[PDB]
Order: sequence, then C-alpha cells, then structure tokens
Amino acid sequence: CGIVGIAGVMPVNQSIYDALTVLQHRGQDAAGIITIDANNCFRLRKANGLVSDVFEARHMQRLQGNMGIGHVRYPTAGSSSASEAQPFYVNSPYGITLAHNGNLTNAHELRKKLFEEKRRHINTTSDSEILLNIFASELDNFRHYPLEADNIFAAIAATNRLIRGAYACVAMIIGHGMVAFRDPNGIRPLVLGKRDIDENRTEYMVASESVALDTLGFDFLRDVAPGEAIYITEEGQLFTRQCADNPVSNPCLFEYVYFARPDSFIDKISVYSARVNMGTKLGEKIAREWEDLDIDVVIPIPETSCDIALEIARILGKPYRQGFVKNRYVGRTFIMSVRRKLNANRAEFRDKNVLLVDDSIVRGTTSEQIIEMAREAGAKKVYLASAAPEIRFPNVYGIDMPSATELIAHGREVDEIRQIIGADGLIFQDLNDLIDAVRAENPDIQQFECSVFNGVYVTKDVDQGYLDFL
Amino acid sequence: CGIVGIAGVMPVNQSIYDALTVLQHRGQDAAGIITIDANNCFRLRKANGLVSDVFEARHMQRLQGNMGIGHVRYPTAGSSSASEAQPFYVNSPYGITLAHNGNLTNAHELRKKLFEEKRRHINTTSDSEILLNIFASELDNFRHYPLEADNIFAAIAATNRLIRGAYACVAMIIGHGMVAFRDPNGIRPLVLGKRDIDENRTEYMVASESVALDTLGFDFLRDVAPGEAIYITEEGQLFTRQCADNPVSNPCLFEYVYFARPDSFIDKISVYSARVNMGTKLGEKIAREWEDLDIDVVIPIPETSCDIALEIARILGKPYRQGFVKNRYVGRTFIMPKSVRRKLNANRAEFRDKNVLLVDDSIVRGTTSEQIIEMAREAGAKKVYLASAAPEIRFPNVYGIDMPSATELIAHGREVDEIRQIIGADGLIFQDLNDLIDAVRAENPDIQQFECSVFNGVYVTKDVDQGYLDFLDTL
Ligand SMILES: Nc1nc2c(ncn2[C@@H]2O[C@H](COP(=O)(O)O)[C@@H](O)[C@H]2O)c(=O)[nH]1
Ligand SMILES: Nc1nc2c(ncn2[C@@H]2O[C@H](COP(=O)(O)O)[C@@H](O)[C@H]2O)c(=O)[nH]1
Ligand SMILES: Nc1nc2c(ncn2[C@@H]2O[C@H](COP(=O)(O)O)[C@@H](O)[C@H]2O)c(=O)[nH]1
Ligand SMILES: Nc1nc2c(ncn2[C@@H]2O[C@H](COP(=O)(O)O)[C@@H](O)[C@H]2O)c(=O)[nH]1
Ligand SMILES: [Mg+2]
Ligand SMILES: [Mg+2]
Repeated sequence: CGIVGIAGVMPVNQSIYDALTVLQHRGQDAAGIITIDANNCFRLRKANGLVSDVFEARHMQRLQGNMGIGHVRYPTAGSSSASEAQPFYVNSPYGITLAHNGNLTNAHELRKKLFEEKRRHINTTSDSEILLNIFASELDNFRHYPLEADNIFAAIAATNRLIRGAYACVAMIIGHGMVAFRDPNGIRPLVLGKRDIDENRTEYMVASESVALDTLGFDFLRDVAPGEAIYITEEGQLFTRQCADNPVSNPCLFEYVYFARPDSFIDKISVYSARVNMGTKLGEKIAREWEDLDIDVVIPIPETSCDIALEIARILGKPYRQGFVKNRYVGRTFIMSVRRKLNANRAEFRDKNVLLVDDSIVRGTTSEQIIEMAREAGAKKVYLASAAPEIRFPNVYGIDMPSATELIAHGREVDEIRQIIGADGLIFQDLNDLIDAVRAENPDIQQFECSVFNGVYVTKDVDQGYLDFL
Repeated sequence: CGIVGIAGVMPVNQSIYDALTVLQHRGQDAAGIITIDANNCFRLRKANGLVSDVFEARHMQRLQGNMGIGHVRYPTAGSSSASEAQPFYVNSPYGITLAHNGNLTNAHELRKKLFEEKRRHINTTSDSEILLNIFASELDNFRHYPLEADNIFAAIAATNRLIRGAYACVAMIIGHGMVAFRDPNGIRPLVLGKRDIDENRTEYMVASESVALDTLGFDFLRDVAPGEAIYITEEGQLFTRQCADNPVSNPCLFEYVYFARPDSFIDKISVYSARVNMGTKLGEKIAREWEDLDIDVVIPIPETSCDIALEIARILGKPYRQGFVKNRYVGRTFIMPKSVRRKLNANRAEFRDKNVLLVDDSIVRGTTSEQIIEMAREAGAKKVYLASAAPEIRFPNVYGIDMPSATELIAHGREVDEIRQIIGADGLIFQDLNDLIDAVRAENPDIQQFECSVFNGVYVTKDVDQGYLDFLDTL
C-alpha cells in the first residue's frame, strides 16, 4: 500500500492523483481519494482498480478542497481484494478519515475491545478500519472544542499503547486538520515535504515515498521519525511530537530490495544506491565462492536487477548484456505463464554459459521458467544469483508474502532449491551483506526489520499462533 | 501501427490479442481483431484504446475461428485519432479485410480513380481503406471460383502498380485464406513464422515484429522480402511470390533508432545490437569532437537510451548512473478551474554538483529535451550536455511514422548551436547519419540503403520528388 496527504492552500485533487500515480507501484488493487470542501464536509472517491481507472473527471470534479489524503491498495489477499477500499471514514467524533500502510498484529484483540468497550462496529477485515476506530475512540475522550494539538497527540499516544505491528498513517479531522504518524519501530515508510506558494503561504504533505513530493515539486524535509506524529492545522500551522514509548529505526529491508522505487530516499538511504551496493556485495560473493565458474555474460532479469547485474558484471569483469525484455503491457488470459511478462532475446543466449541476476525468489516459479527460457534460447549453463537472501518467513507488517509453505526456500537448502528450479548453480546474497549494502548509505540505522529472511519479528509478538490464524 | 495475422488450426483469438499486446508500443490509439468463423463469416471488434481495454471477455468469446488478423493504431494525426479504426472490411468480392502499417503517397489520386472507375466509396481518410479497395477491385476481375494463388498474386502485383509509398499488409479473403505483402522498397517491417502441430498440420503467421512470433512460440522463418506477397490457404498451404517490379531493401532507419523493440530482428538486424552500436559511434564522436569537455557521469534518458548511454560511458571511460526514472504509470491531467515531470523523475543525488552528459534517442520538437535539461539544473547539475543517438530530424516522414509538422521540428532550419541555445543545453551533439547507417548496417551488410527521409530529406520513392518539381512549376 501507499499513502499521501496534502495540507494545501489550493485545490489538491489533481496533486493527490498525481502523487498516487507515482506511488502506484505500491498497490493497484484499489485506490481512493478524500478531501474536505469549504463546508467542512468530506468528498470521497474509492473503488478497485488503477488510479487512472478509478478517478474520472466527474469524480475529480467532485473532490473539492485544499486538504486531502489518498491511498493505493496492494491486493492484500485475505482482506478480500474485492473488499472495501481505503481511505476509511467515521462520523464521530468530529469526522475522521484515515489511510494506512502496515498491519496490526493484535487486530483481533482490538476489534473485540472496540465492540465491548465502545460498541464500535467494524464492517471489514481491514485492520485499518480498526486503527481508524481506535484513534477515533481516543479522540472521543476530549470535552472542549476544538481539540488542541496536545489532545490529538495524547490520542495518538494512547493509540500506540494499544495497537501493535507496522504502520505509516495519515488522517484528517474535520475542523482540525491533518495528522500523520509512524509506528515505534519505524518500519513502514513516510516522509514530510513542503511547498512555498509565496512569502506567507506554505503547503505540507506526507507520502510513503519521496517520489510523491518530487513529482509535485514539494521540497523534501525529512522522514517522519519512528513513533512521531505530525499535526498540520487547517491554517498551515505545523506540530510534531514523539508519541511512542521507545522509538527505534528498524526500516523494512524489503523496501530497499524490491518494494520501493529506486529514485526514493527512505530514511536517508537512496534506493538506487543501496541496490547498486547489493550488486557490489553479490558480485564479491560470487567471486569468493564461485571463482572457478565459467560464464560468458551477466544477464539481468528486469526491472529491479538491471543496475545490480551491471555492477556484478563490473566486479566479475564479465560482459553485461540485455537478454530479457519485460513486456510493457500484459493482457489477461480469458477462460476460453512468465512468457507473457518476459521475452528472451535469442541472440544473447545462443551457445553461452550465462549468469542470470534476479532480485529475489519467492516461490521459485518465475525463476524456474526464466531458466527454461534461457535453455530454450540456446544457453549451455544457466546460473542464478538472487540480490536478496533466501525468503523463508512471512511478513506480517504490510508486505504481502505467500504462505510459509508457498515459499520455496521454506525448509529447503540452497541445493534443493537449485534443483527444483533447474539452475546449474544458484547463489543468494548474505543477509549480513545486504544489510551492509543498504546501511552503508546511512550508518545511523543499526538494525532493519528482516522477518522474511530470518524469522525475527522486531515487535516480538509473533508465533505460529498469529501465522496459523492467517 | 502494428499488424499480426495467424492462419491456425485452432482458435487464434487469444493468440492475436497476445501478439498485439507485445506490439502495443506501435500504437495505442485504437485496436481491432477480426477472425473468420466456421460459417465463413467475419467476427470483428475494434474500438479506440489499448488492447487490454478494447478486448473484453464478451468480445473474445465472439471472435471465433482459426484464422484472424489484428491491428494497433498509432494515433495518426490528421486521420482523426477518433476515426474508424482498422482492420477494414468490404463484402465484395468474396469478403475481404485488411490491416495495414504504412502510408500511400498517391492516396488522393487513388480514391478518385476508385470512385470514377468502380464507384467504390471511401468512407474515411485512412489510406488503408484505400489500399483495401484497390486490392478488392483487382480481385473483382476474376471469374472462376475459387481464385487460385496466381490470381491473388496477379491482383497484388496489379495493386503494387497503382499505389505508391510504404506498406506491410496482412489480409483475409473468405473461402480462400490469408495474404500478406510488403512494399517494393521493403520499408515497413513484416516477418513470417510457423508453428508445426504434426505430420502436416502447420500454422503460419506474419507480424510487424519477431517479438509477436517469439511470444506465441512460433519459429521465426524470415522477413517477407520487399514487394513479396504471401498466401496461406485455409488448408494450410503456403505460397509466396514476388509482386514488385524493382524490389529493394530500404528498411526504415527509425525503427532501429526508436520505433521498434530491442528484442526484434528486423531484416536480420537485432535492434538492441544496432542500438548499442549507435552508442559506440556517438561515444567515439564525442571523444573526437569534444575531448576538451569535462563531465562527471553519463546519464540516460529512459528508456531507449539506457544501453546506448552505457556504451557511451564505456567509450568515454566515464561512470554511468541512472539519474532519471520513467514513471511506469501516467494519468490524465484533468481540466479543473503533458508535463515532462509527469513522465520522468530526476534522482536528485545523481545530479547534485556534477557536470552531466545526458543521452537521449532524439530531439523532435525540443520541448522534452529542454525540460529534461531544466530538471537536471534543478537537481543541482553544474553543466548539462545533451547527446542525441539520432541525427537532426528536419523532414516529414511520409511513409508511416507520425512526425509532427515540419514547423514543429526544432531542427528544421536551425543550426546545432541555435538548437542548443533554444533547449538551454551547455553543449549539444548529434549522431552522424553516416555513422548511424554504419551502426545499423554493421549488423547485416546486405542492406546497402535505408529509408532516412526524416534526416536527409531523400525520399526513396518515385512520386515524392517528381511532385516537388510539379510544385515549383507554379510559383
Ligand atoms: N522505472 C520505474 N521503476 C519502477 C516504477 N515503479 C516501480 N519500479 C520498480 O520496478 C520494479 C518492479 O519489479 P520487477 O518485477 O519489474 O523486477 C521494482 O524494483 C520497483 O522499484 C516506476 O513507476 N518506474
Ligand atoms: N521493455 C520494453 N521496451 C519497450 C516495449 N515497447 C517498446 N519499448 C521501447 O520503449 C522505448 C520507448 O521510448 P521512450 O520514449 O520510453 O524512450 C522504445 O525505444 C521502444 O523500443 C516493451 O513492451 N517493453
Ligand atoms: N517479491 C515479489 N516479487 C514479485 C512480485 N510481483 C512480481 N514479482 C517478481 O517475481 C519475482 C519472484 O518470483 P517467484 O519466484 O515468486 O515466482 C521477483 O523477483 C519480482 O521481480 C511481488 O508482488 N512480490
Ligand atoms: N520520436 C518520438 N519520440 C517520442 C514519442 N513519444 C515520446 N517520445 C520521446 O520524446 C523524445 C522526443 O521529444 P520532443 O523533442 O518531440 O519534445 C524522444 O527521445 C522519445 O523518447 C513519439 O511518438 N515519437
Ligand atoms: Mg524479479
Ligand atoms: Mg527519448
């Protein structure tokens, strides 16, 4: 999922659509935008589909207002993918809407408490409707009107004591403004930016990625700190206050590996640069543990791995060539597999021992089939290098990973995987290597959230119980 | 535009859609597919839009048959871009449909003759409806049923005598089969492939690009020769026959420069490799003519130039970094009471306090280039140099590449330095036509001459220059 929120001094409908389009890689199952018009009323458009399919002119026309949020949803299986989309809304207290990227690990416990204590009905399976409600109930506690920044921060604080997991949220309160907050372990991404229209007017915005500020011409200010909350009034006044008991930066590693765009700077780290670095280290590993290997060229499996493979070729002093081309358009198969996504440039494989480079291997299907494609194009020996370490555990913080059994690496040794996928050789990046590759870009980040690679969940509240429940 | 045709022994509806999705880069203005059912009747579906948007399940469900053709229309300005899409169809003789990529230079002359001579009404501006009518009238001249291959071939040859220009065409004749033919100068691309099923059951297909064959698992057989024609009967028999008086290979240079996919082999040339070569040459040209220039990195302008710039970096021994990212999804900009940044984003870190050499495939109107350069300056770039993989574009392509009017061409009537100034580049350098020709040629020396009208103003076909002289004979 991806989120954006603008606190402008002029129409934001187009800007949000535009920010959501550069954040579309984070989710295409559904999209939604909601603003607050001059009458302090919410205007909302949300449906399944791409951003470009969801918002038509009639819809934009209706999304009037100078403050608003948007959300693109990654088809989180389980949560219907045909279920109600975000942003979510509640009429009381005040009027609240919230968009969120992440996942609560105590969602069940939360909806039960909400039902018992507050009588708040949760219509969906989305733990975001849950978050919105916890946050709403905390704001229900205040008497005087309007709430003051502290009240709002106290509510976020109270909320953080209750919910557990990963989350980057942006929300809006009728008659008050916009609030954006981030979980205590700083897992899911969120950045703040601003745009001065003139000497006295300044707009603010937050997004899951810096690309969204970039495309709108907002100047990047900084990442929102772990546990921190930001409250921008309808008058453009900004407030920030730490709302978690023990904030620590454990940014998701996978954002760097695959999930995030290369032109984004998450937690001071350039995704591109980190990615090149993963190349350097992986090249070096191949060079250590595979010195006696005979390959004629390095071939990247587009897109992620394109610059990673180039680096690997540099390190190995071997030639880099584009053997695969990713189809820019993919059509559906009607009820009347990787080949529909990729095409092998025959001339680059014919009678060559090749080293293919991929960002990861989740299930192994793609990898096996890509390898078959190489063999069919004339390749003698086909070796596979994964820019990311083995993926053996599930992510429960907002990256939708297949079931533990679906993970080919799950319970299988590299060789057993190499065999199943039919590669002549298979090599993965060392977790420690990937860490250093990314860490090198900002050494103040000591630890990352790497549950998918090592079964260690920073929130320390995961066991087979939650897993099996899923 | 892009075309595909498949004479199969099993439903082709999915296979055509799949071939059109890999040919989508050739036109996204509209699409159309048309097959022949068991009852020897055409089933068609054409609308404006992307392949993915045009063909819904109800439509596919209706496209029954084992033979069909498809088309993806590049928004040809002038031809409405909201006009009737191809493939086109006529009920007589026999029942004919034709999909076409290219351009007729004597279209005006052609609809006049058709009206006058045969009373054939042309309902659109598409010279493709023209081409379908000429071919239809010529086939009309035959008495015995069915026509034999030679009759069809005779028809095509007759047609080639009449029309003038560039064209790759696939067509179908009810009760007969599929035909495909290419112009006498071999300009517009067309290839043939097959997919064997058994002891004699073999399917054939033609497409504007080998990628369509690859993706469908057809074995690449070969390009269709200039002026050649191909006829596959409904039974699976393949006939081929030269139908031009003086066939020559003058393939479009711009297909190699930009238009075609890198994984396609047009006229024995690999587009990728041709492209890389373009970098080599341009690198070397920069090294000769610029030597005293200080740059810190080579940065491509996605997507075409990515590998070209890589080579230019190699030759210049300068580092290559990805300073621009192409947005994968662009949306509508509504009209509430086309920006380059809507298409591209600059990776700030890669420009900050550096002198950059930006490599782009070409400069048409100059707007993009100008704005891309501003983007580089705003990202902290000190000096910004622009390299064009293609020579200066100063003329209009009247053969099938939609180029904006010659007034819009920034290169039209301007010196390199005047363009550099207009685009705000610290330095500007173009590829040499001769170098680019060698660059592509190096891949298949049998090609002695390309179609380069956009760059050299030399119109390979007959009627373009003769008519220049007819013009000056008035003023
Ligand atoms: N150039 C470009 N890359 C993108 C865009 N959105 C996502 N990406 C990158 O695309 C990759 C997609 O992975 P793939 O499956 O193509 O290897 C990810 O590494 C992601 O960073 C986009 O809009 N433009
Ligand atoms: N990877 C890939 N490249 C494509 C596809 N279709 C066209 N292209 C390339 O996209 C480029 C588009 O040019 P651009 O304006 O993006 O630089 C052309 O060089 C063309 O070869 C496709 O489906 N996949
Ligand atoms: N991890 C991941 N990879 C994806 C996704 N969609 C496409 N891919 C591509 O598929 C590869 C994983 O393929 P698998 O081995 O699961 O069949 C990745 O390298 C990536 O480029 C996605 O949603 N998640
Ligand atoms: N020649 C050409 N370039 C196009 C087209 N659509 C996008 N482009 C991109 O735009 C550049 C030309 O931009 P112009 O100078 O016309 O503003 C090319 O380098 C190419 O990447 C098109 O239809 N034709
Ligand atoms: Mg991959
Ligand atoms: Mg370009």
